[PDB]
Amino acid sequence: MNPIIYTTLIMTVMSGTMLVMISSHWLLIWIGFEMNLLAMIPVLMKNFNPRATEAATKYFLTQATASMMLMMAIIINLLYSGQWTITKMFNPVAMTMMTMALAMKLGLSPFHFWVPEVTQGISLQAGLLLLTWQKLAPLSVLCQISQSINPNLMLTMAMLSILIGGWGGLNQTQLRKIMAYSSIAHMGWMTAVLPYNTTMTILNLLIYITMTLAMFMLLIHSSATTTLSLSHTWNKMPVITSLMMVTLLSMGGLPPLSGFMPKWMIIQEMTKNESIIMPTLMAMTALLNLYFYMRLAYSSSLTMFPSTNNMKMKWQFEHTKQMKLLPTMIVLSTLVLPMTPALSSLN
Amino acid sequence: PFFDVQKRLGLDLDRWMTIQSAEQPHKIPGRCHAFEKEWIECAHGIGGIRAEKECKIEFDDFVECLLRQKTMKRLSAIKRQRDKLIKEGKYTPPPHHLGKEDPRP
Amino acid sequence: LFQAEKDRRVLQMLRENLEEEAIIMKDVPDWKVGESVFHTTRWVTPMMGELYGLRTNEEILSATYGFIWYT
Amino acid sequence: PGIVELPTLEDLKVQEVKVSSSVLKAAAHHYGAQCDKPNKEFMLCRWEEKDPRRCLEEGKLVNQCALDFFRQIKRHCAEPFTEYWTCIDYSGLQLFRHCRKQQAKFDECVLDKLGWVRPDLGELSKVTKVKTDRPLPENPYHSRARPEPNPEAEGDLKPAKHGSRLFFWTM
Amino acid sequence: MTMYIAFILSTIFVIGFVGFSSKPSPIYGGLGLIVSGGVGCGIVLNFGGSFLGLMVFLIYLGGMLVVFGYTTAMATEMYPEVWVSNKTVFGAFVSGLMMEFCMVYYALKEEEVEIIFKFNGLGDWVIYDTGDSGFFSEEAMGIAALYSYGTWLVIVTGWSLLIGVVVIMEITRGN
Amino acid sequence: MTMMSGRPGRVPLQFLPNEARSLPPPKLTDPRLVYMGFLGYCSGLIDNAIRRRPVVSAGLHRQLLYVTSFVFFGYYLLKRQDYMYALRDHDMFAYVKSHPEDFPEKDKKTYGEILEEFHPVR
Amino acid sequence: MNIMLTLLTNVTLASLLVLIAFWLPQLNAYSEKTSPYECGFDPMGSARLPFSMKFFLVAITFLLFDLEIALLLPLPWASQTNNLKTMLTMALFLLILLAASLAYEWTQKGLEWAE
Amino acid sequence: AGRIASFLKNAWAKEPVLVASFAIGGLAIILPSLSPYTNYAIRINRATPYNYPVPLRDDGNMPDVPSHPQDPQGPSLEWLKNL
Amino acid sequence: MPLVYMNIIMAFAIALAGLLMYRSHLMSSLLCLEGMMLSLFIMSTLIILNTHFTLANMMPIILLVFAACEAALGLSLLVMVSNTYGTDYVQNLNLLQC
Ligand SMILES: CCCCCCCCCCCCCCCCCC(=O)OC[C@H](COP(=O)([O-])OCC(O)COP(=O)([O-])OC[C@@H](COC(=O)CCCCCCCCCCCCCCCCC)OC(=O)CCCCCCCCCCCCCCCCC)OC(=O)CCCCCCCCCCCCCCCCC
Ligand SMILES: CCCCCCCCCCCCCCCCC[C@@H](O)O[C@H](CO[C@H](O)CCCCCCCCCCCCCCC)COP(=O)(O)OCC[N+](C)(C)C
Ligand SMILES: CCCCCCCCCCCCCCCCC[C@@H](O)O[C@H](CO[C@H](O)CCCCCCCCCCCCCCC)COP(=O)(O)OCC[N+](C)(C)C
Ligand SMILES: CCCCCCCCCCCCCCCCC[C@@H](O)O[C@H](CO[C@H](O)CCCCCCCCCCCCCCC)COP(=O)(O)OCC[N+](C)(C)C
Ligand SMILES: CCCCCCCC/C=C\CCCCCCCC(=O)O[C@H](COC(=O)CCCCCCC/C=C/CCCCCCCC)COP(=O)(O)OCCN
Repeated sequence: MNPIIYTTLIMTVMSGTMLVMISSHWLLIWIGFEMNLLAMIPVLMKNFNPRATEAATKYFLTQATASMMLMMAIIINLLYSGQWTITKMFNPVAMTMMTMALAMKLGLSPFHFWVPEVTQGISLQAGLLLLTWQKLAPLSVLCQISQSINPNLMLTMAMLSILIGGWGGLNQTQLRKIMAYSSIAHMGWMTAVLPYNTTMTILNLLIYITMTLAMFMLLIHSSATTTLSLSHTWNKMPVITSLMMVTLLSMGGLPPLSGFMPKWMIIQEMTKNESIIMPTLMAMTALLNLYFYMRLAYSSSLTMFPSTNNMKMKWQFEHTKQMKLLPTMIVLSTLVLPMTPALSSLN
Repeated sequence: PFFDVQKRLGLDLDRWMTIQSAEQPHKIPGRCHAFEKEWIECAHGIGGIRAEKECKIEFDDFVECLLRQKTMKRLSAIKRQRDKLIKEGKYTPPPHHLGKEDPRP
Repeated sequence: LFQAEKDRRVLQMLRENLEEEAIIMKDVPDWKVGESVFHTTRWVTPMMGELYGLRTNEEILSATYGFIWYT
Repeated sequence: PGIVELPTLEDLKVQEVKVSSSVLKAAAHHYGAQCDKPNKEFMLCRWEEKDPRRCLEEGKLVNQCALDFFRQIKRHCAEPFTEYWTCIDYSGLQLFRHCRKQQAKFDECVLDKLGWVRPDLGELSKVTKVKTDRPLPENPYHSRARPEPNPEAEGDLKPAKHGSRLFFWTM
Repeated sequence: MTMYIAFILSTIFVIGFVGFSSKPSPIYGGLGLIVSGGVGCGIVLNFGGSFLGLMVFLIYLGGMLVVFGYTTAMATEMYPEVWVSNKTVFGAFVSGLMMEFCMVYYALKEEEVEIIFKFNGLGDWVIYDTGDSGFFSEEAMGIAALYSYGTWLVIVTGWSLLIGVVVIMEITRGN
Repeated sequence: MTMMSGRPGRVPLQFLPNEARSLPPPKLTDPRLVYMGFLGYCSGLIDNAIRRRPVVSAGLHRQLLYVTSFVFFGYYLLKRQDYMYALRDHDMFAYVKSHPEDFPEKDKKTYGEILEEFHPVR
Repeated sequence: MNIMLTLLTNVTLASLLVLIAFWLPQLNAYSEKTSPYECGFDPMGSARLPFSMKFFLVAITFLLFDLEIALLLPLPWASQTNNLKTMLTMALFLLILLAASLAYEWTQKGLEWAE
Repeated sequence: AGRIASFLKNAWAKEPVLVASFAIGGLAIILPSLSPYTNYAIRINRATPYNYPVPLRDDGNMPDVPSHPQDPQGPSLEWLKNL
Repeated sequence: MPLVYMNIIMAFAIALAGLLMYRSHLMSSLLCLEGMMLSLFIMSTLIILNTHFTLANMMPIILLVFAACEAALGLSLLVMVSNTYGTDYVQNLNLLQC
């Protein structure tokens, strides 16, 4: 694919997301979603390798079904009140339809099935895009209509996402599927606090995005897509494995690392609304994510796996293209907790 | 989330089409222009939480204009009572309700 | 002139409907004759179910589809 | 929530203008020039009151003025007018363009019989002013009292007392 | 209840939807979608939407033609299925017809609420406007306002169509 | 829910309203600014480590740019955070003042008049 | 109503013609007569086997180009607006983008049939 | 100055259809911006009375508003009949 | 709500159920997608015509445009899948698991 065509398709994806986030008309939000999907399909197929065709087909079917449901919710809302502005969704049936459509777009359980498959089917750069930039538009729409979201349905889907991400990640040796299940669990954490405080949702989204960018850039630097391939990195770049272990610890929510800040900030918020059992279940369920991060840390950094003879050749060559924002990403994803009160700048 | 660039720049990308009481071509009005105008002027500036309670009368009138549920209920009741009165035969509807009227210009 | 005649025609049809309503629903438990459905007291344009509700199907078909079906 | 007030069948009685559409179109320009004042008074009442029940007398005066206009036309020369509106009425679109000789004859009769001057292109579509003694309605929409707004933000901005006050943070 | 024209058209619309949703051979699915498109055009015409109905019928006919061409190439299935050639397709078709009939019966004689609201029938002629004015078409004026009011819509739609051409040519490249 | 997005008089994308100039700016020796600079320095060290350069002394211009960028961004971030907290306190105090019936001043008894249950430890 | 009558009349006339065509003459149908025609010899495979489309990309492009004419058709009514400059700018913009898409497909060999 | 002439000659020899299309499209783009009749077209569109002109309540100090359609005040369409 | 509105809504629900229940062909599912788009067009047009929302009359046309972009997209994918398997059956899309 031509570099100019790639650049214009990336611009179209970000333009669809921006159109969703700056529009006050439901039709323009739907158009932004349509444009985003249209430009996103070829990005997943940049390398042909028919698994990418399967991933793109599954992604297209899921997103198009969600778009159809979204348009129906819009039309029902218009029918019961001649309103096109994005507001508290005067009709409840339309509100349920939109909640389900946005959950399907995000990949919340039980609409989560497509995420591991699509992430495994595409390249690491496409997975980075899909797991970071694609979450903004549905979450931005959900934040605008949060005052009308049925808490029961959203909290059920959030708990299901946390549980299913934690359980699904345990059985994975492929790194991309591990990232997908982590994404599902973090999505559940994001949407659990949305009906109570959208600033906490934005804070969790930002912290998750920086941690995910760090992890994906680290997996790009050492071209590993499996556990056994990542177990060879210590014999070529020990620093990369050390930073990967620290980032994995942060994603597990361990203090005093950055990943502890969202959960800590969410539980507290949920307690001010007299929600006690729910945060306790979510906090105990996140230990599954911690476990399957710790297993990867064991395989890649805390122990030394056997290597191969040809790795000696690789000792003579340096990484040519460098990611400039990787050091900032690692620092922001680990050493940021003391600056927690800065979250007030998000509201 | 919502980045209000239209408000910051005064651009009006899509706000012209949000409501039906907003500057139609050839000044063609919506079916419920007055009701929506009244509801909007009631609910302006007081917030959604206050508007949902204090402008409920205007919004209910606007919804009645939009869907006409009460009007259909009333007409259905009237026609049902008329059918009951005619089936046993003590109504005899007037000639101008049967087609024997003298029309006016 | 057309507006004046239209106003008189609509008002007369509404009045005839009201007079027939006063007779049809004489013995309905708590039916208030001529009761509006809107909280407001301003004029509201009739719905054509309010004007041709008590009339034959021919004039209803005319008033509804005569212009569309005319070719 | 209230009884809809309706006029009686007597109050809606009026002497009808029972001419056909082609007859009205043949005389449309002269009629618009001659009966302009009552027509504009009725239209101003209609667009200001937003209620047909409040402008019935103006409509009756409109009908009366139209009747006088047609009475004058019938009394002075009805043959040229009939010849004009017949050719107008033949056309399926009722085109002025196809009756220019009959229109000329009618105009020449009414110019000397009554002094009537046919309005030029652009005149009947002007926005005009109307002198009326009818008071301007105060609340035509029958609006309710608008709810009071949330009060205001007043005063100066001082630093937060003891900082953010978030858990152990002292700033 | 007057001439039942709108109700009959809507029922045929639903029947065509059931026909192509039972998923027989895509030839017959295209036929069912064409029938639904024509009937929906009729429905929209019965409400004063001449341009919109004709427009959607014209668009669908063209779209279906491409689908037929693609079906003959990639969805051929040596023994193509009709609605009575398989128990699954016939069962889905009968289920759709029965559900449509049950819903109509529940909403017709009585006034039942299925999901959102209820219905008594009364014919769709009740909710019309009575508006008597105009030397133009309101629908045509609203559609033509796209080039004066909807500049933003034209911009985004044109960019999307150009991107769609680029996108299809990228996807079908292969290599 | 969003608590202060719809605050009246708010400019959409300002990041620093005019009224914020009424507040004392953070000192340049603010420990939070020092932590911002420390984060920049750590980013520079990690950049040296990944690029396989002498970590402590490889690029002094690059490390200086890292520290300077972090401090520069952190200063405005601290200003916005302080302004937002001041706004929260201002609104809370105003709302308490304007709703006296909801925050009634209560005369407090002394511990010589309050009867607390005694629970022996035995 | 008149168009519905016209459609019913046309369909009825065509169906009646089919009925007379199938019920008036004498039919002698045997297996050899009704067999498929392939120039005197039996077909090798089925006619329901896949048939390759060499113009598939042009066929897909036809959908977008067909929606563009739906976008362009309200132009006679759009030419009556007061903001003539804006309407003309948007109409020319739409046509220019259509022409640019056609040019892009042409230059990248999108109009050539597959071999 | 000399390259464009050779390119145009080759295009006219090989693809006259494309040359004609580009010339006609360029003329369609440029000419409306240089024509004095575009303003006249806008004025003609503005002169068409699709809706009723609602009269104004005479407050007493609007000299430019007519009191009768045939009064000299108000917009004039004399420029149109001579066009 | 009149009977026409619930008939259109029922058509949408039927088309959604048809999409969500795959048989074998991807083309059948794409036809269900087009049917959902058509039901949305009819519903929105009926609402806009009934309420005389003049500007919104341009909305359904736009809705048609992005319908085609979805069809042309889907058809494109159907080509590529076919080129891999000689068949548009959805059972062949099973290289990636959960
Ligand atoms: C609440 C506040 C907080 C807000 C938070 C916001 C969200 C936070 C972040 C969200 C998540 C971020 C995820 C990033 C996705 C990255 C994906 C990617 O590109 O590949 C991964 C990439 C792959 O690495 P690689 O393997 O080494 O690269 C190999 C190549 O890909 C091999 O491929 P190649 O050979 O083809 O190489 C081509 C290469 C080389 O590129 C070139 O050669 C350049 C040539 C120029 C081509 C000319 C094109 C011009 C014509 C096209 C016109 C299109 C118009 C469209 C508009 C239509 C309008 C309707 O180009 C690229 O690789 C990608 C180009 C990227 C272009 C980006 C343009 C942005 C578009 C913005 C649109 C918005 C407009 C306004 C909208 C208005 C509404 C309508 O890795 C990274 O890039 C590292 C990650 C960096 C991400 C950024 C980190 C966070 C951001 C920090 C910055 C500050 C942000 C806040 C700013 C606030 C405002 C000031
Ligand atoms: C891991 C830590 C987070 C890293 C995030 C990226 C860091 C780089 C900084 C990003 C630069 C962009 C922000 C500065 C440009 C000006 C911003 C301005 O234009 O926008 C304002 C917005 O300003 C931003 O919100 C402030 C950005 C500050 C981000 C830092 C907060 C991080 C949380 C605390 C963790 C500590 C990390 C500190 C750094 C080490 C307008 O506000 P408003 O339109 O009305 O609200 C929008 C949201 N609403 C409507 C839904 C309410
Ligand atoms: C130009 C367009 C407009 C035309 C307007 C007229 C429309 C005409 C309708 C079109 C059909 C034309 C067909 C003409 C021949 C008739 C064929 C058939 O009807 O006759 C037999 C019908 O008879 C059946 O065998 C059964 C007869 C009785 C059983 C059912 C009928 C019950 C009706 C009661 C009859 C009792 C007396 C009624 C007095 C009114 C079937 O014979 P069959 O061999 O297959 O077909 C080949 C006909 N051949 C021989 C001429 C070649
Ligand atoms: C600040 C951002 C600039 C850089 C970022 C670019 C990203 C945006 C893409 C293009 C921005 C242009 C959109 C601006 C909105 C247009 C509407 C507004 O500007 O007014 C219109 C002005 O539009 C004019 O036609 C000129 C602007 C059209 C520009 C031509 C198209 C160029 C767009 C190219 C970028 C899009 C993506 C790439 C496509 C190739 C019409 O005004 P008017 O009709 O008086 O009054 C209407 C109200 N009435 C009806 C009540 C009377
Ligand atoms: C400035 C306004 C422009 C916008 C308006 C245009 C309206 C519509 C016209 C554009 C439609 C799209 C056209 C597609 C472009 C075709 C590109 C192409 O690939 O053409 C090549 C051919 O190469 C060319 O492009 C043709 C020559 C260059 C283009 C035409 C001339 C460029 C413009 C000339 C007119 C400019 C003004 C006239 C000058 C007047 C004299 C002073 C095709 O050749 P093959 O198919 O490979 O042949 C195989 C069989 N042998």
